[PDB]
Amino acid sequence: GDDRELAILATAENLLEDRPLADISVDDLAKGAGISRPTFYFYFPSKEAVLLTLLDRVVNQADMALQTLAENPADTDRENMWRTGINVFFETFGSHKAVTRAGQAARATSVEVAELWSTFMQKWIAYTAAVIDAERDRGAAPRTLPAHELATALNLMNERTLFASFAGEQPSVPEARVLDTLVHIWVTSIYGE
Amino acid sequence: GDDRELAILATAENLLEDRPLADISVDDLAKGAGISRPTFYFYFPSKEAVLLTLLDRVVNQADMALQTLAENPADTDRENMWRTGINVFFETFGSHKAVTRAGQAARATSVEVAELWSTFMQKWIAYTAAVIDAERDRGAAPRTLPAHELATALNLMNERTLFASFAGEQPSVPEARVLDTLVHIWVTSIYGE
Ligand SMILES: CCCS(=O)(=O)NCc1nc(-c2ccc(C(=O)NCCC(F)(F)F)cc2)cs1
Ligand SMILES: CCCS(=O)(=O)NCc1nc(-c2ccc(C(=O)NCCC(F)(F)F)cc2)cs1
Repeated sequence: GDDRELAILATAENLLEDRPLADISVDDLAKGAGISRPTFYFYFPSKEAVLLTLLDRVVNQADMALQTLAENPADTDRENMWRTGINVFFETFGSHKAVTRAGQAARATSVEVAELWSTFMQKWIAYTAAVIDAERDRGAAPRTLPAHELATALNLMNERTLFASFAGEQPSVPEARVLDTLVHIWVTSIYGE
Repeated sequence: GDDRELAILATAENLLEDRPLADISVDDLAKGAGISRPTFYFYFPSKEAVLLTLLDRVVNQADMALQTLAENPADTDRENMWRTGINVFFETFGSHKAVTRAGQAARATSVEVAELWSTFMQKWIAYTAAVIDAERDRGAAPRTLPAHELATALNLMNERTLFASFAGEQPSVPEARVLDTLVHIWVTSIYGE
């Protein structure tokens, strides 16, 4: 049953909204998805493998949504251009808060996680740099910092700032404030200087 | 022996440069500091308590160094003003890389850690805001974003960007590049828009 893989995926996501990975059992997910402990293993080698797939979909979904924006350029000013771009991440991981949070914590313990995050971060930082450059090229943005070291810092900022907000960490920018907050700093620092 | 408290502090710091907390034993630290396992407990309730004190000194040392800068205003332009300020953190946690790294990882598992970090972050974000405001007041910086939400994002950026660098995480800005990278984004985003 593929239908059964999905039910394990929905169950985990659900159970993570109320408790941490270390507090969810394989039995929880099985019972949850309506199958036995040993049938669970037919789909996944572990619970961590379940978190992994979940993060992968979310990440892949943000990525796929960013491609779409790239291919259909929104007809607007530069400020909004950037805002639409940041919003893929605000919306995408904002609708998957429990997965975001657990997926970030797993980086500390799990190599596939740390490496999945790390690949996409490289990928989105590389895309940020190309756009910054293409902007410097048309004479819209000045040549200040290395475009790649700039992309890097901006992406890491957003990582940490979006996620602290979703968690309501303290301190954090309020979730209703974060988007405008992040866009102001991208835009001033790219066109300024 | 206070001399013995110190030797436990130096030992832990040393052993963290080559391995993680989960790979250091109380015996390691005792033997290391030249005393028995049961004498160790006379100074600290655990190894985590040892990490805690270490982080506390480093954090307190960054804080104390930032006060000093505040009280003796450096006679320079605004760019350098900010650079000197960011550098307290670049220098301070840059000279204590093993403590930084372990201290950040402990946030996930330990409440006193998460709360120590959280207090100072509030404190330094509040100081960033006062200075931004005092600058908006003298007509040097325009009224754009809420000064506090700006400080917040900038501080979280630096957190994540300094620490990824010290770790040589990937991606990261090169340690020789991070300072200028962080100062450009603070300055453009404060005086810009
Ligand atoms: C065709 C023009 C529109 S466009 O291509 O979408 N231009 C705006 C762009 N925005 C980005 C962008 C925007 C935001 C982020 C971002 O928040 N990175 C952090 C990822 C995470 F927060 F950690 F998940 C990364 C890249 C790249 S290009
Ligand atoms: C008297 C004028 C000189 S001044 O007071 O030092 N002005 C410059 C300032 N710089 C700051 C400042 C600079 C940097 C940081 C910072 O990097 N925060 C992150 C802390 C950590 F990276 F996570 F550790 C926080 C605050 C506050 S005020």
